[PDB]
Amino acid sequence: LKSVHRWLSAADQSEVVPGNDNIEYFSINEHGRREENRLRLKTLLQQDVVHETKTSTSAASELTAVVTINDLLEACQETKPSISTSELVKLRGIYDRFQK
Amino acid sequence: TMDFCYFEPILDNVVPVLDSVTFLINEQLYSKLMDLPQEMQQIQFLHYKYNINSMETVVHSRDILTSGLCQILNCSPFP
Repeated sequence: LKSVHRWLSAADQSEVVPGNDNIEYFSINEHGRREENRLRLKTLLQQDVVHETKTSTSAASELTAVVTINDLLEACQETKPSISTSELVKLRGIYDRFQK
Repeated sequence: TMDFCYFEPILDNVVPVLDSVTFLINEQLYSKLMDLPQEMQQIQFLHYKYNINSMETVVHSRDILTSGLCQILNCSPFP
């Protein structure tokens, strides 16, 4: 998870191929609510076929899953059992001699 | 060329007026219009350039304006 978050911290933005959010003319708003965004999106989708299922953003390698000490010591302290273990040393005590 | 067509006159004369039209233009004339300070200057220069007359001009989506240079994209509400 730490390696993934470091890798995600490298992949943390659209480093290449930003959105082509060019703005055309401010159309003469005699009517309507200047909702140009939907028409622009429909036009660009029709003209470019952005979903042609071939292009990719590829802002990072999708590889090079580096691993390192750097975060391993976040082991900190384990919430282990056997902090008190009298039951389990009595478990050994059953086999103190070879019996059973 | 071809030699005959299907035709009809539009009886009862009624024809719809479009709610909007979109035009796409080469950078030079586009910028030459966009830098104009007023709407009627743009309108009148477009009228001069393309011989478009208000009320009377028939248009369709994907109609050409000039090859290499400009075209009519879409129309509303009807195409």
